[PDB]
Amino acid sequence: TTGRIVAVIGAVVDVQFDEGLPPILNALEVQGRETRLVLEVAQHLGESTVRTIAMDGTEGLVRGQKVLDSGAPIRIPVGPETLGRIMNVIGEPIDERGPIKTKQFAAIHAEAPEFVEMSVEQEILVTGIKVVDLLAPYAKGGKIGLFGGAGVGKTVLIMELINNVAKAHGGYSVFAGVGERTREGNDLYHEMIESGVINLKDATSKVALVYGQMNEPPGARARVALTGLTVAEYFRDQEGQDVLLFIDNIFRFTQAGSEVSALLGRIPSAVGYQPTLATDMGTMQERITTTKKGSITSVQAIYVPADDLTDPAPATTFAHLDATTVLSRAIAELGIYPAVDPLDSTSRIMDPNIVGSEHYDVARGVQKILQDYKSLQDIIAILGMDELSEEDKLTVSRARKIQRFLSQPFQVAEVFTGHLGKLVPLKETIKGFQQILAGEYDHLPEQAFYMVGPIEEAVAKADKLAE
Amino acid sequence: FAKLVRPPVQIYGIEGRYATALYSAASKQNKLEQVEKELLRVGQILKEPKMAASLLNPYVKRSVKVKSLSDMTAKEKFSPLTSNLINLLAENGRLTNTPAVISAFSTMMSVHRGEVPCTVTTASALDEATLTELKTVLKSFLSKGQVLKLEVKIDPSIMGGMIVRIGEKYVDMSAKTKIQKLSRAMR
Amino acid sequence: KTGTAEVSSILEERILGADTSVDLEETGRVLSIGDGIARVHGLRNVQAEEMVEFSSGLKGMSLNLEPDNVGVVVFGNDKLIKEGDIVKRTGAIVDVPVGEELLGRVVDALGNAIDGKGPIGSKARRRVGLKAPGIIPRISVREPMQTGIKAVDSLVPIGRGQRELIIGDRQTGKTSIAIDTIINQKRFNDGTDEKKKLYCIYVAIGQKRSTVAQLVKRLTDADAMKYTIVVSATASDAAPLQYLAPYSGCSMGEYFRDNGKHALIIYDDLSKQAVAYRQMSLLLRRPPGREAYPGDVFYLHSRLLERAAKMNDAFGGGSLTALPVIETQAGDVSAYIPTNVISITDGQIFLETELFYKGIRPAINVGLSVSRVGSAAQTRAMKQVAGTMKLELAQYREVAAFLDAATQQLLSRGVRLTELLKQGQYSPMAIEEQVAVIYAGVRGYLDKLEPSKITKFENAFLSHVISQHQALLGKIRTDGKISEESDAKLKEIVTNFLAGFE
Amino acid sequence: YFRDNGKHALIIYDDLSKQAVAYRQMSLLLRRPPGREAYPGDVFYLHSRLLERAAKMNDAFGGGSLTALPVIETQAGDVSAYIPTNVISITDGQIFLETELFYKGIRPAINVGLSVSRVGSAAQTRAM
Ligand SMILES: Nc1ncnc2c1ncn2[C@@H]1O[C@H](COP(=O)(O)OP(=O)(O)OP(=O)(O)O)[C@@H](O)[C@H]1O
Ligand SMILES: Nc1ncnc2c1ncn2[C@@H]1O[C@H](COP(=O)(O)OP(=O)(O)O)[C@@H](O)[C@H]1O
Ligand SMILES: [Mg+2]
Repeated sequence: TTGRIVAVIGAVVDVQFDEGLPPILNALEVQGRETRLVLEVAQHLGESTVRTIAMDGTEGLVRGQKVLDSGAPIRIPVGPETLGRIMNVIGEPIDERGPIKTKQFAAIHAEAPEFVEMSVEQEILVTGIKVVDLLAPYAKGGKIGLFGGAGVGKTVLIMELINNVAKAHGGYSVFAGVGERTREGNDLYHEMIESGVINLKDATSKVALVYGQMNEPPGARARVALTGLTVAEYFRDQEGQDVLLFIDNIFRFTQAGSEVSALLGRIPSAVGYQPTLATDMGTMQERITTTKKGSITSVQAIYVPADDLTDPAPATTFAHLDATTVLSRAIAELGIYPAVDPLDSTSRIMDPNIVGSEHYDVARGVQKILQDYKSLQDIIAILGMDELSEEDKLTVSRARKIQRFLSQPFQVAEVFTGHLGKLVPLKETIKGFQQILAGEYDHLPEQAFYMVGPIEEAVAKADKLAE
Repeated sequence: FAKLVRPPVQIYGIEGRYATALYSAASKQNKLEQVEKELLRVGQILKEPKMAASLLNPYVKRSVKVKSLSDMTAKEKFSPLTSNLINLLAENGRLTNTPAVISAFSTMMSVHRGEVPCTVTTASALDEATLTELKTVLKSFLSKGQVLKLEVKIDPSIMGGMIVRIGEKYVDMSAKTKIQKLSRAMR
Repeated sequence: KTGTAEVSSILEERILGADTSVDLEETGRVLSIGDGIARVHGLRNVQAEEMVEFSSGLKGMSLNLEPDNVGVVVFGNDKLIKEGDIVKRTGAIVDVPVGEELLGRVVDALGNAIDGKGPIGSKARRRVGLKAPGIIPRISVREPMQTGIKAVDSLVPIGRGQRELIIGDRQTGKTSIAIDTIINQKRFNDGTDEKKKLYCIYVAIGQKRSTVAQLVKRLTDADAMKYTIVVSATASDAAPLQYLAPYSGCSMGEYFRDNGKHALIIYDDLSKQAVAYRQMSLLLRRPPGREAYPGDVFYLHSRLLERAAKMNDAFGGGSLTALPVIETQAGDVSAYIPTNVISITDGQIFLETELFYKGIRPAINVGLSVSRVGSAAQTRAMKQVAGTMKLELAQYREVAAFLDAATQQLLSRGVRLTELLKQGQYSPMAIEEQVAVIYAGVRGYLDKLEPSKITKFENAFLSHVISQHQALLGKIRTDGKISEESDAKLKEIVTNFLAGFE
Repeated sequence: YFRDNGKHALIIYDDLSKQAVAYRQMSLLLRRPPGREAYPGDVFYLHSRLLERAAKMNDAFGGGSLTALPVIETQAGDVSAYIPTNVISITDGQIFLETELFYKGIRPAINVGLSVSRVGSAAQTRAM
């Protein structure tokens, strides 16, 4: 069916079909362009006319051009051949490597898993990172949230999570770049090519990048997280495996939604956000869950505008987060990498009903000792080490040892430190910390633990540097 | 809803919607020409002082106006389409702009039979042999079948030459614009 | 100006008289679906708030009966609706199935089971847009609704028919209190006396569907599902469903209230209903107000929380408690909605977040938590104990701002009591064990225990009395009050147990 | 033109918070729906599709370049207003200027605490 354009108001087109309208969310191809312009219906205005939001620049459109209705919502290729590729919102590769030859196609607008599908057991995703898997465990099919700014090792942590999940759980990953600066998009592409998660030679890549640039019209920055979700839903459903999904950033998702809502004329809500803020976030955060076929974990970067944790966007996101990972700069000066802060990083599953009593007691002990050391830090700074008894200096020594032991050498970060990547399993982390707390290693120099994997390697390092 | 046949030209607003509805309904049943005849008739029938006075007062109950229109449309013996349209306009309260409707419909029928508007604004008075050559040359712009409806206009306000409009296509060879163009170029 | 039924596709039908063929008194055609509302043309015989059914199997209700075209809110995703679709009446104000054929089922906001266990084979359909009981049917709140939580039962007692309010910042222990209250009714629901059995309803509004699934699994893990309904309009569900969910639940509960039985409905949570309603309004162009909430976001809750009444013997003696949950923002209990709901309910339960960080779980903040009506409805044993526990904590809270041995004594008492008031999770204790432990605490016997050790004492104590002294607890429960001889016993048992605890 | 002709350019918009105002007028008069602070919904697309032309082409497309130094005026250090945050989330840095520093005598009044550059160590000579 072929309709005709009848209005082009900014980035909102209005098409006048006659024979039969397309149901909302169908993708229409605008005939007569050279770059593929794709509109997406958003309303029916009566009189066989539909108000479509355009997914690309709408300069040069002529009242009367022919718009051909595809039939189903925006469709993308979702095979395993979408791995190591970059593709914009509509599924067209932008890596200048050719077509994404796949036999499957998936619509980006698919409803969330039904209630029967949902899995009722809250598991724990073993990331292989000591601090993360100990104090702020990541949950399968849980929406983690990664705070912290730039310069603190966020891209490195993303690449490490990708690599560790690809090795341990044998599950691929995705990266939906909502509103992703073009410069940083290129830098991330080349960082992955370096670290080796993407591989241009053999088709053994572990990431399926997806970029909705920061300059693409607002209607095509809201529907990029959905593209990532579909590429990952293929791996969960059609291959039954765990998956990651990084949405950098998840404030620009709400920003794009707000701009689209304003364009469609809808009254703005509380703080200028769209009236459908909560449901727009829900119908996208509700496909990130653990069904019985597989699971889609998700590590979503969060920007908190003006440090307002009440602001409707970071207040609507936090209603879904199942974790947190507050990368901090103050912990990067010490060199403890990853910079993950241990006292801010929350997690909803850090409860002895889920992780287990041993895990919970160990993690709570680590938190308490670190809090006590942070407090004694003030007394030492003000008055001096003399002011403390040994009942406190022992906790100080243990706390310094723990702060050291939380640092880990990532595999992708070999270029920086040279050390080898250590994928310490969960049990080894638990034993190491349970023992460092039991005083069993109060004599080894702190630098025994700095940048090691298990505790046994810390013992070996102490022996080496002690001779 | 039921498929409807679009007009050749699009008119917009209230009159646009009503004229489009009437034209599509008339194309079915093929009553276009007699529909236009009846539209012209209602044109005058809605200009008699009593009718044009009772169809402006808003204190005449709506049903009263509808019934008076029905009675008048029995005497004039209109087609079912035109009587239904007059009724429709009556009870929607939009009869105050009936002249807008029919006028639009005329523009909808003119293009249907293919009589493209034209116009020739002249520097001053014009001969009629010159008008003959003008028509015979403008017919060179139409498509195969169209007809020319040229409305000449005298204009001494321009300096020389002429301004020719054909549908939209607008060709300006008046000496006035040449003078301002030259002054612009050499300034 | 212009019209909305003044479209070509309609004026054509009307001009050539074709409308005689298509029914308009009992069937309409969607003029335009957009912004989650459908302008529908026809349906001349549609009653306001009727429940019309689209041609895609969807269902909506007619809000605006504008003179030329109805306006219909679609209970679902309008993705499925297209201009031109045919909408059919149903001749029934929007209503929902009710009965005891729903117990143990999960149903979406409209009564359609979503646990894949077959249709809800019910017979009665009750409206959702009903009125609340008038002035006369009600009487005071007399029976107690045993929460199973030490703090709630001791210091913030809840009656039956009393609208409580679990209000507090997110991730604080609201859903946990609701689940404890829903699991603690298992003991009462395994007898014969209909005067005790309490049937629970849990409405999950704008709440992650994984969370509701885990909640249902956790309930069935404790056979606390044989007597619970779970209405579920989660985050994904279109706003109109999140809007109806509380009314569907409240109607499924009124069915019990009107038939001499006692129910207990937990809205989790009304703030997300209010957000969904604000969306529904702002998409209908209605004017915004304070925080953009419509003017009537108070006649949205009141007409819902006023049905949680306590009928009197004349009408059946039924009941319907209600424990609406509210998620204040950072710390503001003066915002629009927290205040709009604090003035509709008969109580409050403030779950402070600082307390929750400091390990005092449940985080129930006392002093800011009241139950204006629950005092008249409280087992006299728990009254004999609370009458002094509240006093001791009140004295403690004054001396908590800073000593002679008087204030040291008061601090010791307060710390011991608060350390008692902690509790696990999904481990509700019958009222007899509550009176035992709270008595052994208030009467000073725990003054000679290191604060941290109370957290253990309690545990052990329970076991020692759950086995050895069944008879004493039986007497306390049956008599409802600590008889002087029962006091003498409790005293000697606590002394003997304390002797050799260490 | 320079950038894609293998040359190096540098473009300084001054201000951009007046292009945004001009566009707001153009829109409000065309009757397009307004938004926060009355700016339309495009006042991000507006700037973004501008400040994203500042590139550094590779050596196959010429090796050209185009820096960009959009100047923004903030009403009394209100960096949280609409346009300042719209244009702070598009660019790779910010050189914050303050008037407490301008009158203490620290001229140019740059405020190294808030000023950052997200290329950082790179974009300097080994000496510097
Ligand atoms: N009495 C308790 N003892 C120990 N832990 C508790 C207690 N109550 C709640 N928690 C813990 O607090 C965390 C959050 O609790 P809860 O599920 O009540 O959140 P909430 O208050 O309902 O807010 P949300 O709506 O975000 O869930 C859970 O991990 C739970 O285990
Ligand atoms: N495991 C690590 N070991 C040593 N250095 C690290 C580690 N992780 C991050 N870093 C340092 O942090 C910086 C992070 O930069 P990059 O990941 O490119 O962007 P961002 O600073 O936003 O994370 C790197 O330059 C690196 O020197
Ligand atoms: Mg909750």
